[PDB]
Amino acid sequence: SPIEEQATRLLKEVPLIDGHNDFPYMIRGWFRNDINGQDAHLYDMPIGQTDLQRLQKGLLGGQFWSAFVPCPKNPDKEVGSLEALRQTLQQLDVIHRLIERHPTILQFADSAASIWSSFRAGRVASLIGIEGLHQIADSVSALRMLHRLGVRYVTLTHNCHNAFADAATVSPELHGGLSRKGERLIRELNRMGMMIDLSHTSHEAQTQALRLSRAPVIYSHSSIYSLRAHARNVTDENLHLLHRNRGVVMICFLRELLASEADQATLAHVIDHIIYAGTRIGYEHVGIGSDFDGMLRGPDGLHDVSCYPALVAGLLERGVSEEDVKRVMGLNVIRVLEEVERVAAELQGAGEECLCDELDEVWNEDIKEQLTRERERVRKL
Amino acid sequence: SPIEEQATRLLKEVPLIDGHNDFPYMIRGWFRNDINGQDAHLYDMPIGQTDLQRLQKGLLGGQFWSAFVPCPKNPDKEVGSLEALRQTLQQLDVIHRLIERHPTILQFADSAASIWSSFRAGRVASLIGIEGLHQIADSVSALRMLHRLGVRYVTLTHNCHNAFADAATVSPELHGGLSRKGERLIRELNRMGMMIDLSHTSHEAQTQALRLSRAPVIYSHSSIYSLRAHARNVTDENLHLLHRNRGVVMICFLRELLASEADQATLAHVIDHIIYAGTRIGYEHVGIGSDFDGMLRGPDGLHDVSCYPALVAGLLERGVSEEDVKRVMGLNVIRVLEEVERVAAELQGAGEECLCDELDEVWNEDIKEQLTRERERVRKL
Ligand SMILES: [Cl-]
Ligand SMILES: [Cl-]
Ligand SMILES: [Cl-]
Ligand SMILES: [Cl-]
Ligand SMILES: [Cl-]
Ligand SMILES: [Cl-]
Ligand SMILES: [Mn+2]
Ligand SMILES: [Mn+2]
Ligand SMILES: [Mn+2]
Ligand SMILES: [Mn+2]
Repeated sequence: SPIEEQATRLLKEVPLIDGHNDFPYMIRGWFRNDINGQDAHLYDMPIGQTDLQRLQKGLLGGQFWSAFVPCPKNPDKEVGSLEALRQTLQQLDVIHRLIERHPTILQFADSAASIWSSFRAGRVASLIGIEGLHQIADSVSALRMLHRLGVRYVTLTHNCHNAFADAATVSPELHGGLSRKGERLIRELNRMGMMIDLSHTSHEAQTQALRLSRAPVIYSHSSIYSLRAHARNVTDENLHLLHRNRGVVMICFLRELLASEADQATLAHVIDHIIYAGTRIGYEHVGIGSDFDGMLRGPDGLHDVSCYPALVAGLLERGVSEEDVKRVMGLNVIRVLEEVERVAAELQGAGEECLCDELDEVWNEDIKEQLTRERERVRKL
Repeated sequence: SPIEEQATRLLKEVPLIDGHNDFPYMIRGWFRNDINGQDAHLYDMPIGQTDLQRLQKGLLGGQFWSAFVPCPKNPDKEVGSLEALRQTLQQLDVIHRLIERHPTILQFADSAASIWSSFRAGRVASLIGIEGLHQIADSVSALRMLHRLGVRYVTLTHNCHNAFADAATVSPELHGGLSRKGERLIRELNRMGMMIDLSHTSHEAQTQALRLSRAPVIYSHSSIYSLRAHARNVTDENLHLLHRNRGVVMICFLRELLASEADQATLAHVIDHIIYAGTRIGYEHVGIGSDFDGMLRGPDGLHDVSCYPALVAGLLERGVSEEDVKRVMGLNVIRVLEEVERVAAELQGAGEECLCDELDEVWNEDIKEQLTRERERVRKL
């Protein structure tokens, strides 16, 4: 078919970069992060919507792999919060090991340049995002270390309120958008060069974040509220504020977010959502954010990671231009990452102060006096 | 003076690389890791044996900065262990910020090549080590992420027994050397390319580690048992096993480890310890491991980081050759790091299996059956 031949050409010319895939959590569920001698299964998985053979088959150019861990359920909130931090390091560890053990397929990327170099070499650009600020255990120091471990976006919440922002699905509201700590964290996220992800956050938290952020943000996996009213989808108000922000809405394949009856959801519905956003806020502010492996079953025609060529072909069939399809595929999210890094370099170049954690005093006045007395003795020498 | 002129030449030709300095913990004590607008104090500190002016003055070529946090004291052992992990990320964070905010003085290094490039550029090669396996919260995943954050040695214990090994200063013995987990961790440390540090560990733990390790190890800050009997010093038995291991003993300036009466300890005593080791196991297996800022007061003549030229001059005065002084200064620890990286590349190249954490099951049989049923449905399409 001419249209399928065109879709294949686009997928080789420009990387399709998906905003969110939970394959690392499936590895934790199935293998418990022990992938030694499991290549036969990693290439052909007995569960889930992602494996390394189907990943090649769908011609995906890049992927933000999710380092998600669940919201803490422990009655002791200090334990649960700290447990989430350790689990985050476990998920970052298995992602890095997955990439390093399969270097012909996957190549780690943390920038626009590293995405392109991976794509030129014929590998899936493998980026990392965490899904919720519960994962950092109220530590901005930990967050900067997660950035150093390769995390390039942070979803502000998952399905739980945290100290920084409100989640969409939980009620009643705690902060009513962002907290004062949340507002201050937006500045730090912009300064360090971390992409803000507004998926899973409340409508009011999106509005506040979209006005406050000095860099473009993303929705890593959210769809359109006007087509399907859901707390997880993006309102027309926030779509416009995303345009002013210069951000990108990466459209989700979650059936609940595409149709009132989940079993009615299709590839056509995903294309409707992409075209709605592209028509109203321009095709330079729309992306693809599957949420593959964050669901049991996908829409008809988008059952797994092998189905991306049907999405590219489907967009071309509806009359979206090649250049606009290339934008939706990956150029837009590359631009956002590039601009986030530019803003960070600008703010770091200007010598902006970093956000520090509130630490306990480890020395009393007796120890501090001993140290100052000792220093003075050394000055006498 | 001719000898001081010779010492200055050696310090410009070859980097003096110190094995252990706790300046990052002094920053946590004094500033609580908030160094914004504190450059005047960071260059001229009101406390401690390290600041950026005195660091330049002593002509130090490189430094393993300690990311130490105390042994957990919480009655709830799960909380205390997880707290230590978060505190470790705080200390790694402040070390990276200290380096990044002072790029004319400090440059991050994690390899032999990066040490030399830093030294050619006229900067202190800034490496990182953690002091105790209590810092990883029983997580090998976390340990691999610490390696990715720039940690290049791990002291197996501090002043507390952990799940892997026995500390020197604590009695009674728990494991009687290394545990079974400890033995297995030695293989993983060798595989990932992490230097094993045997300072603070028991004599029996040293003996077992020195026989088991496939890469050379270090003592980041330990002195000689035969000259001064202390649990923290290295016995003649372990000195010989260090020779077979190809490791390096980096001699400590702790007054308690140099003399029976601490107030009698001197620069001359440090030189006696270096010459003892150099005479008996060769000058290619001896280094300098101050432990500056791990003590209130240092020996007479080694009061702070500005005093390294007196140590180099003192060694030359005693009849140690230029080439052997250059070895003790830094070439030896560079060799150990280089060999640790070579062994890791060899084992990783051969496809050796990594040590994985014991994780809980997150899915029950009902969820796993749903996933396999779903996968089969996709295979039918
Ligand atoms: Cl290009
Ligand atoms: Cl699921
Ligand atoms: Cl704290
Ligand atoms: Cl060289
Ligand atoms: Cl102290
Ligand atoms: Cl666990
Ligand atoms: Mn997810
Ligand atoms: Mn999600
Ligand atoms: Mn120390
Ligand atoms: Mn110590």
